[PDB]
Amino acid sequence: SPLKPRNYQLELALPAKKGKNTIICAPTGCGKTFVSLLICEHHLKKFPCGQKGKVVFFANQIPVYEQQATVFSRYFERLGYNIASISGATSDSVSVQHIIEDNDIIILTPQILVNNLNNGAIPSLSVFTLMIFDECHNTSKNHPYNQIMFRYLDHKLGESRDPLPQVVGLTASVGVGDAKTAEEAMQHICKLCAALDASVIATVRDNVAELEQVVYKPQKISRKVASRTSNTFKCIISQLMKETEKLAKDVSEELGKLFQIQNREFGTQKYEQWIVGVHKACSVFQMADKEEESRVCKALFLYTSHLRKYNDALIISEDAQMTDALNYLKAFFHDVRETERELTRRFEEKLEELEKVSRDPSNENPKLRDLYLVLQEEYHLKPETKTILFVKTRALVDALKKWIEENPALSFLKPGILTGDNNILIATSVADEGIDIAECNLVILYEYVGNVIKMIQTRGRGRARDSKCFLLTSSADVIEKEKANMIKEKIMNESILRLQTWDEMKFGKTVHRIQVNEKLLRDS
Ligand SMILES: Nc1ncnc2c1ncn2[C@@H]1O[C@H](COP(=O)(O)OP(=O)(O)NP(=O)(O)O)[C@@H](O)[C@H]1O
Repeated sequence: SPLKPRNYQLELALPAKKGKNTIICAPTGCGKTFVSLLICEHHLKKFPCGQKGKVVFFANQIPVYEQQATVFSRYFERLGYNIASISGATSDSVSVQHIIEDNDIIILTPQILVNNLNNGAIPSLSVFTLMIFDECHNTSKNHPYNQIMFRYLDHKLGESRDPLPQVVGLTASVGVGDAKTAEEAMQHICKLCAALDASVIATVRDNVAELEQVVYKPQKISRKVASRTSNTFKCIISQLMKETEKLAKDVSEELGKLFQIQNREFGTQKYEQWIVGVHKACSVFQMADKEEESRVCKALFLYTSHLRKYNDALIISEDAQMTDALNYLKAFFHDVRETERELTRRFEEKLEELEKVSRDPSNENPKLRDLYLVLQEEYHLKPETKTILFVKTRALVDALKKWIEENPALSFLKPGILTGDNNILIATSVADEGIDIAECNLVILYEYVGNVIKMIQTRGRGRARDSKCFLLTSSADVIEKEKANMIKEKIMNESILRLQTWDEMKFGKTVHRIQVNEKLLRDS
């Protein structure tokens, strides 16, 4: 049995079901493909005896193409519709023309259709009754989408009496181009609507709460936070890491080459990725001498295991306390218990100095001080605040929890680790788990870099009472990007709301004037 549509899905689909050329603008994750399934089904059922609709669906990316092809065939083939998909994988050895003739829904990469319009294989877009453009914000410049639309519009603004298909675009963002004001952003959006001959921009307006149970992005308030003026722990550990890398790179010339790779600085997620890469290269490594293959790989796995621990401790020192970074290392080296004994005593030779720098009060992490300031402010204003604190890595979770537990100035916090009484839960990225922030009053992104964090809100408390989100970062770059993106999104949303308020004749005339201008340019 078939999925029940969400209400906001019906809401988005409705204008297209009424036959209007529509741009559906809805967030990543809310299931626009399913909305397009609803539109296509309704569309095809419109036709009376004898008549048959014919839908073309354009995919912009190969992986997405394959997925859509599968979704559409799975859903419609069962109902006895002819469904086909074709891309460059097969286009040069089949008759696109006959595939279009034989099918009710065709999933295509667009260049294929462009090629077959240009050689007359498909003499006219009139053969389609509905065209769906995924990622439709791409209908610009000289993209294949725009090239298809040029023909559609030449036909529309010309003297032919042959009908044109309905056009529906899907996108997560109509975008704003280089607009800085609502005036310019509205112009940009009207030009995209002109490009796709759209008369409606459909967004979720009536069923927002239901949407937000599926995908939700809160407003972020960014705050610049201090960071270390020096890191002696990091200098020492970095030296251990260089020694270790020398040892590792020399195991095998062939695998040695992997250490040539640059843009993998100590104490970063890039370094961790590089390590994953090394383990990967090892997994498929082969020599004729199998015992030696085994020796090389065992060696590399040992060395890299250590490097990974070091890299993690560096990150811990970066965002949290040196002592907890050091404990992380001590725990590892104890737990592992001979290259191993050597590496172990190489670490042990630094222990006294490491302990020294870690115990030095002047090595308190100033970033933690700013985190403290934020926490103290918010709990001072609202003592019953519940908080979710996101950090960069799994090891940082334990380090932050320890910091809170040992800090008498944070006596108001009872920390716990997010599972998937406590007033603050600590977590790192773990997709594709959606976090429900309808619980908490405060979300803190603490120097958070990595995979985006998928959030939902299972209920609303009013916008004033919905959870706050702070982005704490030491990067001026990140703060500037956040600010710019916030402006873009504001002007885009206000522009859309305005356009949605417009009289249909006003909108139609505005769009038509744009289309006339663009065609006049192209024709010359
Ligand atoms: N009404 C629904 N009931 C149950 N599952 C749904 C419904 N709508 C969508 N889904 C599922 O949610 C998943 C969405 O995956 P996704 O890659 O995001 O799809 P998409 O529609 O192509 N792109 P997007 O709009 O960004 O979500 C799919 O597995 C859908 O089947």
